[PDB]
Amino acid sequence: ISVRRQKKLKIKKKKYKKLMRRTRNERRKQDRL
Amino acid sequence: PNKPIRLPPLKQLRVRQANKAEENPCIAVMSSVLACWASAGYNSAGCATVENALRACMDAPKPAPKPNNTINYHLSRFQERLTQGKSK
Amino acid sequence: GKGRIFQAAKVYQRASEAAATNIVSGLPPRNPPLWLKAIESIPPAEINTRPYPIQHSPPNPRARKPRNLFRPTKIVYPEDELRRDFYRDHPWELARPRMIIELDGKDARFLDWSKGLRQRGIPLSGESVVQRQLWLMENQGMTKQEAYDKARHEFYKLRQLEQMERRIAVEEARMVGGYFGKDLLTVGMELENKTYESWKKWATTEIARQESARASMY
Amino acid sequence: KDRKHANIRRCIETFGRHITDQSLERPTPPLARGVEPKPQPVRAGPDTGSSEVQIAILTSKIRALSKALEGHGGNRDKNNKRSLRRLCHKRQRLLRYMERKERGSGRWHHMLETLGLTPATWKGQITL
Amino acid sequence: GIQQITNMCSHLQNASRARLGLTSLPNTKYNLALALALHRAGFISSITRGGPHPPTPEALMTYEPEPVTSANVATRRLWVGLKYWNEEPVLKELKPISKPSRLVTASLEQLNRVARGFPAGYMKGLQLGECLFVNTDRGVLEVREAVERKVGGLVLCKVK
RNA sequence: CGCGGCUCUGAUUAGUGUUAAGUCGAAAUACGGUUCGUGUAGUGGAAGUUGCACGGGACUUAUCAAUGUUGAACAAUACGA
RNA sequence: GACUAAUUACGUGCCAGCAGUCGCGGCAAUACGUAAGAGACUAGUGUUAAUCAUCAUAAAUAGGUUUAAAGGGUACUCAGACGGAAAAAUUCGCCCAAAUAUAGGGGACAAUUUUUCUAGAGUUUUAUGUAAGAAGGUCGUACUCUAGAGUGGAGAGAUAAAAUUCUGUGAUACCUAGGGGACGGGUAAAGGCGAAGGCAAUCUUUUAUGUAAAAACUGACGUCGAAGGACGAAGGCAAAGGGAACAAAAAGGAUUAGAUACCCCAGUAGUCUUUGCAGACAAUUAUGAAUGCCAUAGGUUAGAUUUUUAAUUUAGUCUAUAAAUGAAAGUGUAAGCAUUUCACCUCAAGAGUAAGGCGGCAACGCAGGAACUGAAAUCACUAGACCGUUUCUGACACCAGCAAU
RNA sequence: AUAGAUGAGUUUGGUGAUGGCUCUGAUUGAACACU
Ligand SMILES: [K+]
Ligand SMILES: [K+]
Ligand SMILES: [K+]
Ligand SMILES: [K+]
Ligand SMILES: [K+]
Ligand SMILES: [K+]
Ligand SMILES: [K+]
Ligand SMILES: [K+]
Ligand SMILES: [K+]
Ligand SMILES: [K+]
Ligand SMILES: [Mg+2]
Ligand SMILES: [Mg+2]
Ligand SMILES: [Mg+2]
Ligand SMILES: [Mg+2]
Ligand SMILES: [Mg+2]
Ligand SMILES: [Mg+2]
Ligand SMILES: [Mg+2]
Ligand SMILES: [Mg+2]
Ligand SMILES: [Mg+2]
Ligand SMILES: [Mg+2]
Ligand SMILES: [Mg+2]
Ligand SMILES: [Mg+2]
Ligand SMILES: [Mg+2]
Ligand SMILES: [Mg+2]
Ligand SMILES: [Mg+2]
Ligand SMILES: [Mg+2]
Ligand SMILES: [Mg+2]
Ligand SMILES: [Mg+2]
Ligand SMILES: [Mg+2]
Ligand SMILES: [Mg+2]
Ligand SMILES: [Mg+2]
Ligand SMILES: [Mg+2]
Ligand SMILES: [Mg+2]
Ligand SMILES: [Mg+2]
Ligand SMILES: [Mg+2]
Ligand SMILES: [Mg+2]
Ligand SMILES: [Mg+2]
Ligand SMILES: [Mg+2]
Ligand SMILES: [Mg+2]
Ligand SMILES: [Mg+2]
Ligand SMILES: [Mg+2]
Ligand SMILES: [Mg+2]
Ligand SMILES: [Mg+2]
Ligand SMILES: [Mg+2]
Ligand SMILES: [Mg+2]
Ligand SMILES: [Mg+2]
Ligand SMILES: [Mg+2]
Ligand SMILES: [Mg+2]
Ligand SMILES: [Mg+2]
Ligand SMILES: [Mg+2]
Ligand SMILES: [Mg+2]
Ligand SMILES: [Mg+2]
Ligand SMILES: [Mg+2]
Ligand SMILES: [Mg+2]
Ligand SMILES: [Mg+2]
Repeated sequence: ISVRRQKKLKIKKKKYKKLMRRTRNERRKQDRL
Repeated sequence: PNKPIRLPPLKQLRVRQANKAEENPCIAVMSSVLACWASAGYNSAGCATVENALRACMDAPKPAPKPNNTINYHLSRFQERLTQGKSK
Repeated sequence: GKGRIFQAAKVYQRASEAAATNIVSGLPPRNPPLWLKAIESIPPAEINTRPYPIQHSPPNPRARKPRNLFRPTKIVYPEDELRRDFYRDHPWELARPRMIIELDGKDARFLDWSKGLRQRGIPLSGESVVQRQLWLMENQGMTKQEAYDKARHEFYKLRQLEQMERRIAVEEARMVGGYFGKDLLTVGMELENKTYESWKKWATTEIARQESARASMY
Repeated sequence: KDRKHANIRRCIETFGRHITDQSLERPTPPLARGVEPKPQPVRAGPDTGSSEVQIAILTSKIRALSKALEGHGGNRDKNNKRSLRRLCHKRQRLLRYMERKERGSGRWHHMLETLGLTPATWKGQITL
Repeated sequence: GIQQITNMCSHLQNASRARLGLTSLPNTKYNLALALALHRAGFISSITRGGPHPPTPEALMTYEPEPVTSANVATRRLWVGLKYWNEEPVLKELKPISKPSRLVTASLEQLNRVARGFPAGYMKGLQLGECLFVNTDRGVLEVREAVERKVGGLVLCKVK
């Protein structure tokens, strides 16, 4: 996989990684960690 | 100690500067003039012989260019024989 | 593939078929090339078929998985061992020029080593000693050292007379008014003069160069 | 290292097939149906390749290594943890083959009781 | 084992691809059977078992090999004489059909159909020049030699 | 009647897809103007950015201060661009 | 319109509409809507839906995974597949050969088993060589802290330039005497060692493989290997130490239109030690492991043989090629010819995401979809152009000079 | 049972590949529209 197509996966993992952090307390309340 | 390697196949075996690069002579003479001014002084007496030497170069005519060194021609002949070969 | 598809071995096959029939169906085929019938009964030889090369020395019988089976072997004769021994005992025998330019190749037809070192067509050199040595060692059942001594000693006596003739030749020649040119000794010294003088010039220049280069250190 | 090569001599002199052919009562395995014994050439040298000798030598190596991993700071040596699992497995393949090859020979029981090689050493999977 | 025949088939391809005059093969009862078949069909020049070094080429057929006892059975080896004609090898391809992972067997009714350019089972029809060797109780015969003898069995290799 | 499963729905809230003509930056592709990606841990409206090790899918893109030779005279019926 | 047999005219003007796919329509449209003609099937003709085939497009027959979807981080190993030589017993597998064939024949091959063999795999003979690993101790260059009512007496350090900053409570600079932590200069190489991850100062202690040469020994004891278990970089979590240096974070000073940044003054976790958790990596040779095999050359690493000068030779490693192979780039001890076995792939996007579940202190890991929306995504090469790319070459393009706006 | 194995359009500035989509063939206990 070229670097150009690896950057499309790079922006998918960052947004998800950043999403789990943001919504970590919300998932801790509902016991969904 | 190992011996020199066998060069890989190159596009062209040659030397960039076939003929030596001649440095302007009195550029060094100017350095001496500047040096004396620093230590002795601008309006001094020991700088006469040094300053006069700088005026001597500009008046003198520049030497003529040397004959080209035909070294790249012979390197191209023995390229395929010396190295692994030619690439293209 | 940097190579190209060569078909030089099938020129007859390809050409013969092309000349079988005409391109205009319904006509007699035109006459073929003039060379088609010349090499009709001379097919090309087989190429590119690695055979078992000739074994000039017994192959290693212990090797269970031998390599380089299709590689030509080195040619070694019994003389090689003797030549190495002699020429190592007489290193200055190599300064004697020896011509390896064969005239007609028929030089081994008049060589009979039973007579002596002197032979027809070949000069007196280390080779004659080796061949003579080998002969005595084989025919006369002598040892390597014994045969070496005998033949070697004959070589000396023949060389002694050769050197004696030179001195006696020039000496006797002058007794009757015979003058010669510059000997090799004198000529050699002259060339050194021309070369030594050139070294003096270079030395003087570089010496002066360093002196001028030493003024800049201070 | 000096002991390592001194114990190998003890294993070749104790379990060597060239010494157990007379010390043991029934060294060879029992003959099969119809098979009749025949004379064979003598061994030119000492028997050092038999499974008994190999299994004995592996046992000496396993003890030295296993004894070095239980000493001070032995857990930190996590790279030789595979060396022990490779000797026990290498010994399992010789015991598993020597079992069915000897099929109860006196030469096979003398090694077990002497070295203490219990059935866990080869019957299943050695998990470490 | 069938793995030997597969190794033998692959080797003869490489040896012919390298345009070699001689070729060595491990001396086995199986390899010899297929070698005699290739020779009986006209693919290889000669067959002679010898040591790790090839016999005297000039006296290949006159070469008298020594007895094969247990003292030298490990060094014996079959020496095959490859054949080349018209700047082209005679044993170009030796694709195998019965591999160690699966032993493909053919019947007489299927071999009759394969010997005329018609597929049958896990095989394909034979075209001009192609040849198929089948290992039966009558030895390693050719598909057309097994059809006249009315037998079948293990299919070794397809020779083109 | 209890327990578990399953279906629909749920204030509130999240992600993603499509949509030429909006906005804010200019991150990547050239040494892309801070080498770029991998893992991991932080950080910032966003693209981004920082630490630590790692990969080349980036530097083999490499091209003389060894400066390059009176290597056996001359003359002859030998030799003769 | 082309695929797909068969044409013009007018109207409309990215509007109305056609469309299975690519597409057509913006004022002279062969594609839309009328008119005529033409091509074709015909009591049927088209369209929609579905099925097979197309599709080797889940490939048993019969695929593939370096750069395009796809090799597991690793190899010891249970199950399970597969695997030597020469004979023999049994099954009668396999074949004649069927009709799910009674009863027989044939013996190459196959299954279980027996007896022998040494070519695979191993053991012994302290190899040589070697940054695999681990324990207990030390060495040194620099750095840093304290002390000297040290010498010296106003600057120093930083940066493209500065600022914040250090200094008269005596700094930088040059020394003396102690203390304290982690680091590994040269050697050093296309070098080497381990299953990989990874391993480079030094002494002792301790550990498994591997390589060379000869003999001897066991006698197929072999290869791969789901799972389980073990190991696994940096970072991270937990506890107790350590704390010189470096440095996420937090914070300050500049730059800038703005500056989170890049740069700078400083600086906490952390890096280190011990005991556990964690298991993700461009964990790469973008190439699983192993076996059989195919022509040469030049280096190089550790040995061996020899007429040890220099050549043969075993096991590795790296360049350049032949045959060949490949989409090509290229490889050419393999990305070739074959084989064994395991893992993995089946258009893009959504997505390595959701839900349930397992593991974990947590971070997160394993495993793993569908809906909605598309006709394309994707790889190598070729020729150009561009480059705050290299080296050049022409031009009042520029330098310089004069004049002018 | 021995005649039975077939392609086309579409990615790119362009070429060769990879890989889907669609058409070409046959059919239905079919429906619908015009007849
Ligand atoms: K960047
Ligand atoms: K910050
Ligand atoms: K198009
Ligand atoms: K991976
Ligand atoms: K002080
Ligand atoms: K596993
Ligand atoms: K700031
Ligand atoms: K080599
Ligand atoms: K989802
Ligand atoms: K101008
Ligand atoms: Mg990929
Ligand atoms: Mg440690
Ligand atoms: Mg709701
Ligand atoms: Mg940028
Ligand atoms: Mg950049
Ligand atoms: Mg980075
Ligand atoms: Mg780049
Ligand atoms: Mg490059
Ligand atoms: Mg048409
Ligand atoms: Mg219409
Ligand atoms: Mg129309
Ligand atoms: Mg009808
Ligand atoms: Mg891998
Ligand atoms: Mg894993
Ligand atoms: Mg089997
Ligand atoms: Mg029978
Ligand atoms: Mg039978
Ligand atoms: Mg023996
Ligand atoms: Mg062996
Ligand atoms: Mg040693
Ligand atoms: Mg050893
Ligand atoms: Mg003082
Ligand atoms: Mg210290
Ligand atoms: Mg590494
Ligand atoms: Mg060092
Ligand atoms: Mg190694
Ligand atoms: Mg035996
Ligand atoms: Mg294994
Ligand atoms: Mg760690
Ligand atoms: Mg830690
Ligand atoms: Mg802590
Ligand atoms: Mg700092
Ligand atoms: Mg663990
Ligand atoms: Mg790594
Ligand atoms: Mg594996
Ligand atoms: Mg290396
Ligand atoms: Mg190469
Ligand atoms: Mg291939
Ligand atoms: Mg997908
Ligand atoms: Mg989940
Ligand atoms: Mg997964
Ligand atoms: Mg280009
Ligand atoms: Mg101007
Ligand atoms: Mg004006
Ligand atoms: Mg392009």
